[PDB]
Amino acid sequence: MSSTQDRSQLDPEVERHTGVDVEDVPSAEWGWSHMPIGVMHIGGLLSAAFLLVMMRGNHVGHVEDWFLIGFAAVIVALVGRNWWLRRRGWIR
Amino acid sequence: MSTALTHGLIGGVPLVLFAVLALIFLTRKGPHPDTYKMSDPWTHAPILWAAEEPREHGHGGHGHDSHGVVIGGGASGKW
Amino acid sequence: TDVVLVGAGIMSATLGTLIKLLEPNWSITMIERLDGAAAESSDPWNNAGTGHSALCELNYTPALPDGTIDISKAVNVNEQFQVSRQFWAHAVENGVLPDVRSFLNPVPHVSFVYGADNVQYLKARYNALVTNPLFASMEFIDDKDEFTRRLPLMAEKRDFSEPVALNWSQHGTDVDFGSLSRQLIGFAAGNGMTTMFGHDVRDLSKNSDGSWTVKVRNRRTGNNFKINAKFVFVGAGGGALPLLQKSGIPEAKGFGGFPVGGAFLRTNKQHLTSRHNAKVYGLPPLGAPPMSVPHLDTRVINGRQWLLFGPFAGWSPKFLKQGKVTDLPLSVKPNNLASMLGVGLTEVGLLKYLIGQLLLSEPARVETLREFAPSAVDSDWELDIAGQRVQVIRRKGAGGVLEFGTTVLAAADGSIAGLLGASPGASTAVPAMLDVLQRCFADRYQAWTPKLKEMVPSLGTKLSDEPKLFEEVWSWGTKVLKLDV
Amino acid sequence: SLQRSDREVLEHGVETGIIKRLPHGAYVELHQPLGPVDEHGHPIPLEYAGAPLP
Amino acid sequence: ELDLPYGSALTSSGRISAVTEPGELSVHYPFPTMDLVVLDDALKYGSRAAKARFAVYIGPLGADTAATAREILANVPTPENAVLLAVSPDQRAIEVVYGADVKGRGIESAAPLGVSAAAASFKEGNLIDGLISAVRVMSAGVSPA
Amino acid sequence: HTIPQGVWVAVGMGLVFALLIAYPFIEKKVTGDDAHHNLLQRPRDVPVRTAIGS
Ligand SMILES: CC(C)=CCC/C(C)=C/CC/C(C)=C/CC/C(C)=C/CC/C(C)=C\CC/C(C)=C/CC/C(C)=C/CC/C(C)=C/CC/C(C)=C/CC1=C(C)C(=O)c2ccccc2C1=O
Ligand SMILES: CC(C)=CCC/C(C)=C/CC/C(C)=C/CC/C(C)=C/CC/C(C)=C\CC/C(C)=C/CC/C(C)=C/CC/C(C)=C/CC/C(C)=C/CC1=C(C)C(=O)c2ccccc2C1=O
Ligand SMILES: CCCCCCCCCCCCCCCC(=O)O[C@H](COC(=O)CCCCCCC[C@@H](C)CCCCCCCCC)COP(=O)(O)O[C@H]1[C@H](O)[C@H](O)[C@H](O)[C@@H](O)[C@@H]1O
Ligand SMILES: CCCCCCCC/C=C\CCCCCCCC(=O)OC[C@H](COP(=O)(O)OCCN)OC(=O)CCCCCCCCCCCCCCC
Ligand SMILES: CCCCCCCC/C=C\CCCCCCCC(=O)OC[C@H](COP(=O)(O)OCCN)OC(=O)CCCCCCCCCCCCCCC
Repeated sequence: MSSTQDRSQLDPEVERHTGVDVEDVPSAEWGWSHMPIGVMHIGGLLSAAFLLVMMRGNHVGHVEDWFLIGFAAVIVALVGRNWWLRRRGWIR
Repeated sequence: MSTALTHGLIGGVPLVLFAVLALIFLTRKGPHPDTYKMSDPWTHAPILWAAEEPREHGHGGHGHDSHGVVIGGGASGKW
Repeated sequence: TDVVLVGAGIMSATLGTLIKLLEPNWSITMIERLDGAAAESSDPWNNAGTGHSALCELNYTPALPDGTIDISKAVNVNEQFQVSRQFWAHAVENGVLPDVRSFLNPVPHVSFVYGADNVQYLKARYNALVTNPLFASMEFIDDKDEFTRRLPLMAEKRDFSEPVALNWSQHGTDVDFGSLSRQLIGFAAGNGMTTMFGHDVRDLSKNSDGSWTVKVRNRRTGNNFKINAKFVFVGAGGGALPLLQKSGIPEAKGFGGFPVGGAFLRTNKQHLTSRHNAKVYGLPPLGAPPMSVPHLDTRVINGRQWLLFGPFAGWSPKFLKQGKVTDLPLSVKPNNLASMLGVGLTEVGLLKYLIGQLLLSEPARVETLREFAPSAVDSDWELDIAGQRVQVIRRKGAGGVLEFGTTVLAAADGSIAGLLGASPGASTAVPAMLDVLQRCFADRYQAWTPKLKEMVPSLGTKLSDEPKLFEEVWSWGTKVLKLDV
Repeated sequence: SLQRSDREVLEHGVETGIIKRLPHGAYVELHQPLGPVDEHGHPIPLEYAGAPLP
Repeated sequence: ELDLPYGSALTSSGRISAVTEPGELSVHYPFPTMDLVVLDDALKYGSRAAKARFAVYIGPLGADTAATAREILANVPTPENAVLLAVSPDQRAIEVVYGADVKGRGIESAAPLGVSAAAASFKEGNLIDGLISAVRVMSAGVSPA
Repeated sequence: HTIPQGVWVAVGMGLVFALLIAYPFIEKKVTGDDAHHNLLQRPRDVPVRTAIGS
């Protein structure tokens, strides 16, 4: 009871009509809420590529290369799953 | 004994058994009703589906009242 | 089926209705890749809706080297719009178009200029046009108080020490081609046209009997099937070029496509929309293509007033808004490669213009709007991505040239036609579909002529040369289309 | 999810101790609305205003 | 009044505590789970743009099809802004109805388009695909309030 | 010639500082918001920026 409701008029300025919606991100209008999926897909692919490329180096070790392979493989698998699901409309 | 034979056995017998059991079980008719054919009569009870898409005032049922059907058009078709 | 219509835009909607009125017993199948009608180039957000009567379009009235104004293009485009208007009036009276105000609205058409030389040009343009019956009601306005009264948004914070002028045409229109397409398709479907939404035409192959095998894919199920058609119309927007290339017809050989996107600034803020009630076209910037004339338009979309400013030129390798990034690369063929490479060498001015428009920030787009409305504030405007258009690349000698017109491509035997290009496009859908009917059904066209003249009383007559017939069809069409209300 | 928590607090009130309803064995957390309460028990949901909620 | 043929009982409150035999299901919808998921995806977020509750009624709507469509729309939770597409294959009939708030938003123009898509898909022989296509077309046509 | 591994870290530091200095302009170019903002926004209310900062 000892609390007063808040009235806020923040200055707005993309108009959010495209991208994310309040049902998905409740505070979409209040700040940057949408990162294009292409950005994250390409970022994951480049992270996997960097992990694979680190195999080429001055290390006589081999478990290091195998760890890089595994992490790059799971990253690529996640990116591929996301891309495939969004291509099919989030199915399976 | 026959290192290659043992490796192949441990790697294959599980696979062969999995294939056999999948053929036995995954190839059985499921409990999901078969898809309704257009030719067949519609036997299932009426199915009304709604989006639950927008916000509905408050979740509380009371206070909603019955403002009215307030129709807003129509359409028709015959396949 | 007797007829296949590929795409559910204004062209296929117009042709499907015309054929259905002429030949009620013909089987027509409309095939649309999207889940609804007019959801691409005919969508009200994907085009300017101008109801293109050549009233405001300064690029149709070039100054000649002697200082006279050539009006020939303006006259021809106005006559083509009057043909479309007559068909719409007949379609309203015959219950084909039951809701006139959802697709057609009275909105003044206005040419706007600033600076002394452009005011002199606009006065010379006025003097040339008003001699023709189709433009006789045009007004010339160079008075500040009259400018301020008619365009209060464009007058606010305007420096009038630089001279301004208008050509005002009171009897312009705004056209929702999306509503118009849906009504025409609705009529044709209610009369037994089959509609196939979510279905993509994959291939076109001519049969030994002269008919067409149309290869269709359901996009929801992935299933492929075939339809046999006596006639095929390819109204698929930018998707028409790849289908006409697949049909293997000689007439489609050597055609390339250049995809041009557009964007508009838009607003529905009542304090702006209540202060601007016209379609206002400026001069094209030096070296701008004829379709990139900046304009500030009143639009009526779903019964709501909007202002749209643009088009800003965009680029995408897609041939449709819901197209593929592979559309442009896959459109390159050994027989059109020379034409496509030639355009980069022949159209350097256009390429420079397109690059400049692509580099514009959102504030820089609102800065171009301040040339029309000096009081414009950035936060009142949002960017909307318009329709994708494919400009035709035709072979010219060793190179290619861009065609900015609407090109009706028909096979020599009339068994297939398709539409390529960009403007005036939707406003001339009726005369373009009459050209399709004449070229593709020459054996029937003479028998259809009486019924075509019932739909378009001026069919085969120049309205410029017949002022009485113009006034009759104008008065009838005004009343029936409610354009006096 | 913090946004979702804020919205749930806005539309249902703050959470409190559980109460067993008189006639039947329903359990209800016995929330406390942060704004005007409808004629019945459930409150009128408030709109997020960019400020922390109790 | 009578509960389900077996195992369902009215509880202390209004809710009916129902049971199903161990081997069988509850929904019993005669459609694949994946196609039901696709239709739900449509109705849920492909209609979010419309901001109008999109509803589908596969049941049989007999007698005056229009009026039965009107009252099944009335049965929708928020008929004020709702668009109900009803298909009766026992009668090979489609009927679309709209709420008063859903007016002038392109819904009326989209009505023939959605019905045509549904009819085309049905004559092809896919009830669910036609329902999805109609929902997509109508949602694209309808503009948010 | 030789390009030792030190240049990699030097360029990395250069990129770190350039991005840190130019973030507000990067953020405004990306999102599009040039409105005069005097009211802060809770980090939860801006998921993408709080995610990037995290
Ligand atoms: C960092 C940020 C908000 C970035 C915004 C995005 C942006 C514009 C990035 C541009 C540049 C790039 C490429 C950045 C990525 C890497 C990076 C940040 C490089 C520059 C590094 C730099 C000069 C400054 C980063 C400073 C920063 C905000 C650090 C986190 C500090 C905060 C707020 C901590 C929470 C406050 C708090 C109660 C702390 C005490 C609790 C503890 C112990 C936290 C953990 C902890 C910390 C944080 C230590 O620093 C540390 C150092 C040495 C030994 C141990 C610790 C340790 O245990
Ligand atoms: C994309 C987009 C929208 C962009 C927005 C546009 C934008 C950038 C707008 C902002 C405009 C800007 C930034 C304007 C300039 C502002 C400015 C400098 C104002 C003057 C400030 C003032 C009053 C006095 C000057 C203060 C000052 C020194 C400022 C610069 C601070 C910086 C960036 C220092 C970087 C130092 C540095 C590492 C330079 C590289 C040179 C190298 C490699 C030296 C070698 C080197 C040395 C010497 C080490 O000590 C060292 C120690 C540990 C690890 C490695 C190294 C190392 O590699
Ligand atoms: C900030 C920390 C969080 C990091 C997040 C990133 C998570 C990804 C971690 C990647 C792990 C990579 C591990 C592999 C690395 C690798 O390649 O090296 C190997 C060593 O393998 C290993 O143990 C692998 C151990 C992996 C466990 C990783 C645990 C993650 C922890 C750190 C997470 C907790 C974080 C706490 C957060 C605290 C918050 C603070 C606020 C071999 O060395 P070596 O020893 O020479 O082996 C020789 C033989 O090979 C050779 O035959 C034989 O002859 C011998 O010579 C033998 O020596
Ligand atoms: C689930 C997987 C389950 C995998 C579990 C396997 C665990 C067994 C590992 C070690 C056992 C102790 C042996 C210790 C000695 C190593 C054996 C050997 O000698 O194998 C031959 C060469 C090196 O020859 P080197 O003479 O060692 O000398 C070298 C330079 N002088 O490596 C090879 O090709 C063969 C590769 C040998 C080990 C590599 C394992 C690393 C990580 C695997 C994937 C991580 C995935 C991360 C996912 C995010
Ligand atoms: C530790 C972590 C590393 C440190 C992290 C700090 C560095 C800054 C962080 C992230 C930058 C990338 C952000 C994501 C950029 C988004 C890309 C896009 O696809 O553009 C979409 C936008 C929305 O437009 P919308 O009308 O809302 O339409 C919705 C469409 N779905 O468009 C635009 O206005 C903008 C287009 C061009 C943006 C260019 C931004 C980068 C400039 C160069 C600076 C270097 C960047 C370094 C990257 C690490």
